Amino acid sequence: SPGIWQLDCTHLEGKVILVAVHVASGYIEAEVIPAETGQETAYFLLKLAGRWPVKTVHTDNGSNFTSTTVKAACEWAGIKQEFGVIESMNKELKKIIGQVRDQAEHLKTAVQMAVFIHNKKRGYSAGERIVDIIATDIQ
Amino acid sequence: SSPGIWQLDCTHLEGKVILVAVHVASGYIEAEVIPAETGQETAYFLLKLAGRWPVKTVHTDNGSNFTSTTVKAACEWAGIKQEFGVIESMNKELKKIIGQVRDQAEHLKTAVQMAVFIHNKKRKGYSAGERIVDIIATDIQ
Ligand SMILES: Cc1nc2cc(-c3ccccc3)nn2c(-c2cc(F)c3c(c2C)CCCO3)c1[C@H](OC(C)(C)C)C(=O)O
Ligand SMILES: Cc1nc2cc(-c3ccccc3)nn2c(-c2cc(F)c3c(c2C)CCCO3)c1[C@H](OC(C)(C)C)C(=O)O
Repeated sequence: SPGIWQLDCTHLEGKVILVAVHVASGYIEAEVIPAETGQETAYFLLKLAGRWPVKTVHTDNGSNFTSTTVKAACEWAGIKQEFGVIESMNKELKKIIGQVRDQAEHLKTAVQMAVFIHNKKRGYSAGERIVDIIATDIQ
Repeated sequence: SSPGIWQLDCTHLEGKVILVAVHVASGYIEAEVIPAETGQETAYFLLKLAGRWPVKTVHTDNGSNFTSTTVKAACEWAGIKQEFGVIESMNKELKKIIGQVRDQAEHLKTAVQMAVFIHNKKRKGYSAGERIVDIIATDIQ
């Protein structure tokens, strides 16, 4: 479905990366966060929901995802949460980060470079698929 | 007019800087509260924007944070064309929504993200969020 996203956290260089994947397209949004907290997760979801049509979010049962702050943000945004593709995206994003890591001072820059590379990679790219999927659902 | 052209600007609110990006053809907005009006903050914002949407051209004023070599270098890496000098009212509308929802959040960054959500979902046939994907899908063909 065009409104389904998978979310998870991944670790790199003793830092936390919050990753969102649009399941149907492979399009990703990622951010380096100071810690895996409900406040960081809620803020990320609120940004994501204002940018794309977010209908359902699939996560695991980690405390940052089951947090009442997150539940309340989803209730405000009209998002359905479901607990218990993102497994491989973690590896691919980590591969691209490793490839460009020495081109940036900060890990957050390397992460945003990796998101750009991933989403533009073409014969459609993930960035083209997501808008094609969503535009057809609007008819 | 084109699906890859964005207008960027800085606004101030409560002693903080808000960087606002408007997709000119749709009225779609992306905004973030930044700790300081610097080339580094502006470059980082553009890098995130360019990885999320097709960004071909960025129109800004001649502010030092936009004329910065860090921003010029980030645009060069991303293949973005920079151009300097109704979207003047976008800062006013965003500030209007921010003011309406301000007491519903502790942090200004939250109120800004609530305002972006409200603005992009607003129908009064199509919303800005629908128009951006429709304009970009049309040009993909
Ligand atoms: C700290 C820092 N200083 C500087 C300085 C100059 C720079 C480069 C050429 C001429 C003049 C200045 N660029 N530049 C960058 C910079 C900015 C980008 F947008 C970017 C890239 C990088 C390396 C790589 C390609 C993708 O885009 C940074 C990065 O940090 C932030 C993103 C700012 C938080 C960093 O992590 O190194
Ligand atoms: C600090 C803070 N604490 C809390 C606590 C609870 C909360 C709400 C209901 C039950 C249990 C806890 N929510 N909540 C929020 C919160 C989170 C949202 F995603 C959000 C909204 C807000 C108010 C409003 C509607 C839009 O979505 C925040 C906000 O801060 C961050 C975004 C986290 C950085 C804030 O600035 O107030």
